[PDB]
Amino acid sequence: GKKSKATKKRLAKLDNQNSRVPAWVMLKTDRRNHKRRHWRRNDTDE
Amino acid sequence: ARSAYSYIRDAWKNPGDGQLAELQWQRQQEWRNEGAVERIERPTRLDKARSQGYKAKQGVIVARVSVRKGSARKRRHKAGRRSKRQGVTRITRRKDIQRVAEERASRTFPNLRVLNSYSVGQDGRQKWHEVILIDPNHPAIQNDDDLSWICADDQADRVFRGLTGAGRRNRGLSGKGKGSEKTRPSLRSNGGKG
Amino acid sequence: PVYVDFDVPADLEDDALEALEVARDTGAVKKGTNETTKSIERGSAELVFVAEDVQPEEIVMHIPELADEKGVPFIFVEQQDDLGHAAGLEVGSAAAAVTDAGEADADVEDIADKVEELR
Amino acid sequence: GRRIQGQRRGRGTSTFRAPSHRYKADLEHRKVEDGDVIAGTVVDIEHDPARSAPVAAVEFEDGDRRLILAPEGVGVGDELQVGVSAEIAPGNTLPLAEIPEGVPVCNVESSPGDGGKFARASGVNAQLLTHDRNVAVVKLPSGEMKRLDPQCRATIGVVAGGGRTDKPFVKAGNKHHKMKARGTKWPNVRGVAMNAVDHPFGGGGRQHPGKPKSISRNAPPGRKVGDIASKRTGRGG
RNA sequence: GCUUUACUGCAGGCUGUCGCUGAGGACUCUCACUCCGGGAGGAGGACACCGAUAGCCGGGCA
RNA sequence: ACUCGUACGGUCACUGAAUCCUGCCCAGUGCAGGUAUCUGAACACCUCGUACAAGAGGACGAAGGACCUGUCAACGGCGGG
RNA sequence: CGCACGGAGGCGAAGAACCACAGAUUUCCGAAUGAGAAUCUCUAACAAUUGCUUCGCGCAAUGAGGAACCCCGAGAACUGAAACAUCUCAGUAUCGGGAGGAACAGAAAACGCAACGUGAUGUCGUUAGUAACCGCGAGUGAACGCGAUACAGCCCAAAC
Ligand SMILES: [Cl-]
Ligand SMILES: [Cl-]
Ligand SMILES: [Cl-]
Ligand SMILES: [K+]
Ligand SMILES: [Mg+2]
Ligand SMILES: [Mg+2]
Ligand SMILES: [Mg+2]
Ligand SMILES: [Mg+2]
Ligand SMILES: [Mg+2]
Ligand SMILES: [Mg+2]
Ligand SMILES: [Mg+2]
Ligand SMILES: [Mg+2]
Ligand SMILES: [Mg+2]
Ligand SMILES: [Mg+2]
Ligand SMILES: [Mg+2]
Ligand SMILES: [Mg+2]
Ligand SMILES: [Mg+2]
Ligand SMILES: [Mg+2]
Ligand SMILES: [Mg+2]
Ligand SMILES: [Mg+2]
Ligand SMILES: [Mg+2]
Ligand SMILES: [Mg+2]
Ligand code: NA
Ligand code: NA
Ligand code: NA
Ligand code: NA
Ligand code: NA
Ligand code: NA
Ligand code: NA
Ligand code: NA
Ligand code: NA
Ligand code: NA
Ligand code: NA
Ligand SMILES: [Sr+2]
Ligand SMILES: [Sr+2]
Ligand SMILES: [Sr+2]
Ligand SMILES: [Sr+2]
Ligand SMILES: [Sr+2]
Ligand SMILES: [Sr+2]
Ligand SMILES: [Sr+2]
Ligand SMILES: [Sr+2]
Ligand SMILES: [Sr+2]
Ligand SMILES: [Sr+2]
Repeated sequence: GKKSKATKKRLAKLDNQNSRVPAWVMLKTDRRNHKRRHWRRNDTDE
Repeated sequence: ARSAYSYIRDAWKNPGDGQLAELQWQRQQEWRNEGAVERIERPTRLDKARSQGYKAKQGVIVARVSVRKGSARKRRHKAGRRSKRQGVTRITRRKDIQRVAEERASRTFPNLRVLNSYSVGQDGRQKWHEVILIDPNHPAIQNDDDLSWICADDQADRVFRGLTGAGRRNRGLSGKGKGSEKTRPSLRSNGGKG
Repeated sequence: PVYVDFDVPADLEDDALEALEVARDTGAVKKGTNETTKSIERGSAELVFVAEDVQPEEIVMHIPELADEKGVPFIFVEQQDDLGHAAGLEVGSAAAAVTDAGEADADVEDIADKVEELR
Repeated sequence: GRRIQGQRRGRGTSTFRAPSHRYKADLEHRKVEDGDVIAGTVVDIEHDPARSAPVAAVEFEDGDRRLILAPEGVGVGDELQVGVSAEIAPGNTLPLAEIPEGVPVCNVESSPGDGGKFARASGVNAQLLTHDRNVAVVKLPSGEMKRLDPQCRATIGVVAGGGRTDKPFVKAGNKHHKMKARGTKWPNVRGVAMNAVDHPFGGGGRQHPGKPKSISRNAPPGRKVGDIASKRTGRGG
């Protein structure tokens, strides 16, 4: 499949959203990413 | 003494008699080749126009509109309906042809507001009406004492809300007493029984 | 055209519009169809002018029969703008009236006679 | 029930439409002012997909390249003339007034200058009979006497591709190919072989029509099937 | 869901009538209107179309 | 839409290559044509009625029906004595 | 020094944080308006429809949104009638168009406790399940008046 520049920016954002909650937030909040998406298990838009 | 206007009026009492009979037979031939909504520089019935609110001023536009004669252009039921609701041929619309004309005109002129309208005859298959429209944004109207009321925000889209004279008459608002129980203050406030 | 039953020659019209220009500077003239109608009704009309290019024709339609039932003579002018300038206005006029002429009474009298001879 | 096949037809969908894009030309007569001074040489003889008959490619004196409904005998290099003072030869188009009686014509017009309506199919011809100042009676291929205007243009000769009907299709595959170039749905399923919901003749335990096949002219679309307003049926009697 | 000479109705078709619509129970005409023609113009013509209504048919449909 | 189409066309149906063939029936039903006469709505028109109106009746009478004819490769029929 | 309590660091007595008002900035798509496009792209833009017009997009207007409310149009069926067709559900559901902060209505060709009477309009209470409708079945269903709320009356067309 041939993706456009806008589609590429969106996929790029979704890849970044797929990172975990950093070590320091856990300590700052005294203690989970609910938007964890897998390439196989979950489906993205478009 | 009689006004010159009273002669245009007396002529239109019988549009199938005299010199007007000959005039209509001629005009309608050009009108049939004209569009749905046609802007005319001067009103065909000067007396009626002036009586309805027209003035030879800047921002006072007039236009002729042709609408089809007859009942509703209805489709037959595609689903189940009881006998009463199975009609097509005898069903008529609740808005008169004049009101259909005023709306078609107002849509053609999205900036202008409908003042009033009048009939200018009919042939075998269509009816013609001339609608007087006003520019609520021209200072020639914003300063005119006899017309500046139409510039107010609550007069916007007056024809689509039935605030025209032809609108109010069609809504059953003529009589102030008996018969107007289900019509005044509005049809929608009375449950739609008028 | 529905009210026009006789064609007025280009020269007879010139004689008429010249008589109107000197009628305003001496006696009195009425400008506009309403004022023309009230002249024929009050009898104060000597010679009434009517334009041929009036759209709509209803505004003027009545003048030929109204003049014929009041004895008042009438004449046709081709253009609306020429009659208006003749009455002394920047804007055109559909109809004008000569209410008591002046130093044109001899000309107006002959024009009224020339039109009757033209039927 | 459901709408019958003849009702789906009128909707004008892909399945029912003619392959217009694959068609060559709208075979109409040329327009002459008067005088007749319009002529041309035949460049080629092509096949018209719309009628299964040949069509002549003619080039005119005024640079105009157009395809024309070719009668029999027309070839490459032949000179055809169109107009009032045209020669009484095959392939030339002139009004019925100028054409002599008893001469087979094709591509006849209904109203003058329309382009040609009658006698246009493979090998058919109209026969010009009577002459007048008012009426020119033409006998159309159906055997009908059409009273026409003498100013109606017609091409001389019989239409080309005669006797096409003679050879049988033999196999369904041949009918398939022909049908693919027309505006028709093929194959035909008999109504009597359908369900009650689908056709007036559908239903039953055995295949037979429900009511008599002959239907009234006044019948509504959805009921008007079988033998439409038949004056009679059968061969005998 | 389907059927029909079940009950009741609704489209659709045919037909009379009214309007458009005009000049001189059969008939002429040209000007509305219609169609053909690029056009000049040709054909048709107060009919047809369309709007309204009336009778007949009308499991096509509810 | 059919249709860049025009009866050697294309629409609507039945039968279902070839070969030998395809009888009799039009009373009913359907379709179609005709029709003296009969039947046949509304508008206009005429009588009555009403100072008008409702309404009652009459004359004229379209398609349709009656009646007559054609038609079964049209629905279908082809027995008892 | 947001939620958010870490680590490093920083800002604040030049009065920060914080709150109120006002202003600056305010990518792309979006009514989306130069044209095209799944938020990007291609070579000056009120696109489209209008009004006025120096007839030049020069000056303006419309478009779209909004919790419901409001006004103008289109308009069911289940259901009830112990079936069902009128009736009923109901001018409801739903659909098309549109306004405002409220809408609509509104200064009698009214009423008609008939009078020597009332006096623009909405709305609330009542009149009243009354009059009226209806296979006169099931069901349907006002008004004048009265008591209140609030009150406010005017402009053209024509004559001259
Ligand atoms: Cl408006
Ligand atoms: Cl074939
Ligand atoms: Cl009272
Ligand atoms: K029901
Ligand atoms: Mg990663
Ligand atoms: Mg209200
Ligand atoms: Mg052709
Ligand atoms: Mg065959
Ligand atoms: Mg095909
Ligand atoms: Mg088959
Ligand atoms: Mg089967
Ligand atoms: Mg069926
Ligand atoms: Mg069988
Ligand atoms: Mg069979
Ligand atoms: Mg055409
Ligand atoms: Mg049924
Ligand atoms: Mg078989
Ligand atoms: Mg853009
Ligand atoms: Mg029930
Ligand atoms: Mg009961
Ligand atoms: Mg009710
Ligand atoms: Mg009352
Ligand atoms: Na996936
Ligand atoms: Na508007
Ligand atoms: Na009502
Ligand atoms: Na029979
Ligand atoms: Na048998
Ligand atoms: Na902002
Ligand atoms: Na704008
Ligand atoms: Na401009
Ligand atoms: Na029940
Ligand atoms: Na039931
Ligand atoms: Na009822
Ligand atoms: Sr998967
Ligand atoms: Sr608006
Ligand atoms: Sr002027
Ligand atoms: Sr053509
Ligand atoms: Sr053609
Ligand atoms: Sr069957
Ligand atoms: Sr036989
Ligand atoms: Sr029979
Ligand atoms: Sr905290
Ligand atoms: Sr008061």
